[PDB]
Amino acid sequence: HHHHHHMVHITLDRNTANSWLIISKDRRQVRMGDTHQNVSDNKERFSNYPMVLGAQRFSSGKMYWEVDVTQKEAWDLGVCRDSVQRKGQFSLSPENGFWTIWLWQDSYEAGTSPQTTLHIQVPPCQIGIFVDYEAGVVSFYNITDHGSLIYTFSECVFAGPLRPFFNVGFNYSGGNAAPLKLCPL
Ligand SMILES: Nc1ccc(S(=O)(=O)Nc2ccccn2)cc1
Repeated sequence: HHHHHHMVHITLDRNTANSWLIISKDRRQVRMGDTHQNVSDNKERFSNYPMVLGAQRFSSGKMYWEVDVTQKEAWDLGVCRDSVQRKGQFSLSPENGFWTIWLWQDSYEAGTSPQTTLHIQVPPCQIGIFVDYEAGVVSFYNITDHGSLIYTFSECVFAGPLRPFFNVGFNYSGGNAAPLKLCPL
């Protein structure tokens, strides 16, 4: 892929974060805290899951960014509609406004309904995410394996502005404390 030149500087939006997340001063890293982080509740915060949005909103053009997932056992990454549900239980699916992949229990899957098995030979330490708004495309790349394609959502019906989407995952096991980090350009 030659998508690197549509690189965008993504930062995390504290106001959208689940109340147990800790976002770094530079707004480029997020991790699960071991407790509530002493913030007020608001209607933007994801209540049920350890999720947070990027601050950037996209309604046109081509955008690319990279996320470091080193040593995590579980995570979700991609984009979502600005208007996705924040409270209660929900599925990650395009019907609900999400275009995502994830790691869970030693398998990688795309957030279709139902979910799609991914075939990754080299476990990724960094994931590249490409959005073409006009084409209706969201693609995922394995930066650890020379940028190899992981998955393409096509014929996407975005139906509104898009935001970068992150889930650091729970840490029931004590093996998933590591952060998600936005990688430098
Ligand atoms: N409906 C639902 C259930 C659990 C979760 S999760 O935050 O545990 N993260 C994930 C990620 C991939 C697979 C399972 N859980 C998110 C949404």
